[PDB]
Amino acid sequence: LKWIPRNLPSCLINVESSVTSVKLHPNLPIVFVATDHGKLYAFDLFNYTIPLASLQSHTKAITSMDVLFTNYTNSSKKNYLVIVTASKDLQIHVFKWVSEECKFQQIRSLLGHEHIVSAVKIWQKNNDVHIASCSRDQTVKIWDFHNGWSLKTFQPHSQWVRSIDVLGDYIISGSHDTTLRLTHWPSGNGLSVGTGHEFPIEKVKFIHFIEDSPEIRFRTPSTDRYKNWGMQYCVSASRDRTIKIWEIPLPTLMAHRAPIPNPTDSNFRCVLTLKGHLSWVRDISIRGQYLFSCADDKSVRCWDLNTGQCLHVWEKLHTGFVNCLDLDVDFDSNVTPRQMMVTGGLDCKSNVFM
Repeated sequence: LKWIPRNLPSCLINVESSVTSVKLHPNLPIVFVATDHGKLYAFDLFNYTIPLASLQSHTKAITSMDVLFTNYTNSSKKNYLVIVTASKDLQIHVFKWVSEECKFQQIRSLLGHEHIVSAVKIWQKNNDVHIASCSRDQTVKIWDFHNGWSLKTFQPHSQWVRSIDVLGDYIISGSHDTTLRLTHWPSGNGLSVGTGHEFPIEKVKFIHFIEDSPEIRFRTPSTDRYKNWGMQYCVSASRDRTIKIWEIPLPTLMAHRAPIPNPTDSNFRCVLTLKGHLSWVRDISIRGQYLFSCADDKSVRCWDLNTGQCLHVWEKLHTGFVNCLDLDVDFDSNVTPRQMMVTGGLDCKSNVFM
């Protein structure tokens, strides 16, 4: 099942003001947009122009949205029923999604960060038992979903934490100190600090059903079959204008417990650096065969990490900066219906690409 990532936009959805995050629903043909309004809107992406629902209750600006992504089929079916959001009012609001495609109620407001919350995520591995968030604080926080309690607070970076992406046991953070960290969620220890970005990191995504990506670069250079299948990976997007690929078992950061422990506390292990287009990279996604990305260069770009080439550019996508994109996850019977990407800009629009 190969795919099409292109055309001229076959839906353009008017939005109030600046789009901050765009996010697909797991099960239903509906997609959700967050903005500086401070509001969440809902659209059917199959049909247009569709004014399905609006959500109000944040004070200042909504900067991230999650609860849609899931780590399993059964978790999917139960998970798409909540929505979590992030804001510049220092709130993490928890919403209730209804079968009629809207949110009829806010369930919780969670308080505990002292500045701008700029990302939020549900822990899909735990069946929506916990929420992660990050902030201008310099802080990452973990919250009980069903009590609203703050349960773990990581203290890591010396500057603004911009993003948090979770993979069950592990936590990927990204920040203004030019650094990506991977922290172990149960202990609070950091396995990795990925150092070598030149400017602020805005973004992270983990790699999925495509650990066939080693074909391009083999790590360690020797005796691969011992530990090559155990490699976990992520991507960072930055104000560098560059996108990096990291495998994480070998850019583990040392704290120096002896001295230098092999290439640990050396240069980063970073697999590929994709050098492309013309402004700050706001987003980054794994398709499988390809990587997708968006940036302040008014553009959404398709990257072939086979040969490092950028195989297509959709630069007229927005007339201002592009803040976020989302791809639709392939699944049996839904193959062709999951043919979309959604994208949101500073030109106050959410756009559907087939």
